[PDB]
Amino acid sequence: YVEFDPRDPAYLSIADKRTVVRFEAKRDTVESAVLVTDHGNYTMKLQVWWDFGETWRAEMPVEPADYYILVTSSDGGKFAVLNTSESPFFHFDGVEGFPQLEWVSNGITYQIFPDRFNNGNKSNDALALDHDELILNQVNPGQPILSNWSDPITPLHCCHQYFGGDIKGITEKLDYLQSLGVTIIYINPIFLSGSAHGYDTYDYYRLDPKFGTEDELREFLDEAHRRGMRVIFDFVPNHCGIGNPAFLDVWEKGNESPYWDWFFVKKWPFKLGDGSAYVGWWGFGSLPKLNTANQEVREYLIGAALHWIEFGFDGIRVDVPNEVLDPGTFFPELRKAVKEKKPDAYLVGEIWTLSPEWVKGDRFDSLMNYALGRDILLNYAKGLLSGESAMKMMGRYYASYGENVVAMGFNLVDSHDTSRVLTDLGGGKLGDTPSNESIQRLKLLSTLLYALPGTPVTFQGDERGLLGDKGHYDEQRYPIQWDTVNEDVLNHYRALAELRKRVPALRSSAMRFYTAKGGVMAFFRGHHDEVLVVANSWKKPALLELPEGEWKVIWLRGTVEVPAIGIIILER
Ligand SMILES: [Ca+2]
Repeated sequence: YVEFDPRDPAYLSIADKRTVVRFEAKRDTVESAVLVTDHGNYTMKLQVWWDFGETWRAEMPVEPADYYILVTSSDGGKFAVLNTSESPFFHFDGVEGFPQLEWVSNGITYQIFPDRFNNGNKSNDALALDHDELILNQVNPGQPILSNWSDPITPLHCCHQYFGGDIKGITEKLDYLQSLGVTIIYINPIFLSGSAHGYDTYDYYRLDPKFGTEDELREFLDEAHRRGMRVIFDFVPNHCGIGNPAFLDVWEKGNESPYWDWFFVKKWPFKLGDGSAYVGWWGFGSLPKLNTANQEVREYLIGAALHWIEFGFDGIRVDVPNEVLDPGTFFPELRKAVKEKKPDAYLVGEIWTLSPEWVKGDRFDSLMNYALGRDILLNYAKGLLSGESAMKMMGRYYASYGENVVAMGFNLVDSHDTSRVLTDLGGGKLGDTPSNESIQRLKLLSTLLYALPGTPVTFQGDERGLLGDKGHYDEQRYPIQWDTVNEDVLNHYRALAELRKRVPALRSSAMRFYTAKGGVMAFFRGHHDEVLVVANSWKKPALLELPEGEWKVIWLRGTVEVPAIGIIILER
């Protein structure tokens, strides 16, 4: 049994100016393998493994080549991996189909929830209540809440309670972000919307006055650019809000409205907000579902994305892509339109699962990798998953995604829709004092992020040592208090950021597995196995034997004592 497919990025991909060839086998059934090519031969070694399977990799420069793999079995076997019979050798085109974005591999990412980050312009706080959803909603009407920066949390905290945060607030904090090394910024929705989060877009072409004018945003984009930063904006194509004029046209016109084809109206006439009268997102009358399968709707939304790419944004983030109708004709056209206007653009989709079909080269450049950071890395840092189970989950991740996809992965652990990682690690609830144990796990989880291929993503204020339970009215979205700091956690993230810049092996795409003893999780980093990352998730110090050679600690010989809830990075 051997699996191999050059058409799929998981087995053949171009990363770090090299051609990465990988095949799948059964666990503990291969002793050696050699990637034999046209005048050239390279040894293959296993890089990841899981429950029932392994993956061996080899690298070679980007060059047209014919090749086959010679696998030596465990029980003294010898097989040749060929295809067909009239053409046994494989053929690599040498061409680049799925390029790896270098500016995503080397950058640090910071996620900004604008209304809760920094209020740099108090004049626009009142501009939130006119078009707020609770005012327009004929069913379930309400009254939004305007409050100060340090006010207590209310049931409307997730949306319809506004604290002020605007675009001029992040502009004034660019000096703070590059102190953290931040090179990429992911901004939440900012278009005309009736919520605090902004996922009920009214006009995809107009900035919302809650966060600022177009000139304040132009000043934000330009000031971030000259500091060498890129900004990704949030795109919500699947559904809009009840204040969207195209939806209001359907509201009092019905079949008279030309925009009737854009929606799925069940009953007409209807009162705004009735989930039973039109299809919404999860049946919610607040978020009427857009007919993305319609050609008029598709080009309008693609036209809005190109407008804001043309405006200055360097990439797009797509809300709920798995709910967009006809994904085989929407995202291929979305990607084709955005890659023409800016071939250096970053396309990241919100898929919370390990799904390679979204990163095959025709839709997204990367997924919001919850399947890596939250799914398996957060659980490990909690002291609950062993090293064996953790690595076995990582083995599935890294064997299913092309190495070029992994090298530009949007590697986040929490966001605006989850509790803060310091709370997940047992640090407490908002208002409490974080236990020093949970900070030992927060440094462990952060160092795991900043050592893997891709870009590490940090939610706003996680570098400040904050708490927040999603179950208590979305405490993760409490505004940042800029007069309080956990200077230890702040300088911790600063030291990780420069470490990632000092050591080019952490930014590379090549990572190889070592072993895993109980709580110990060890893996190599770099193309020549220069760096070894050893971690320990349990409360007791473990004993580990090192790979061959002498190692320089950056974050020795023989066997070592990896500390409890500790993470060490070594080099040769
Ligand atoms: Ca404001």
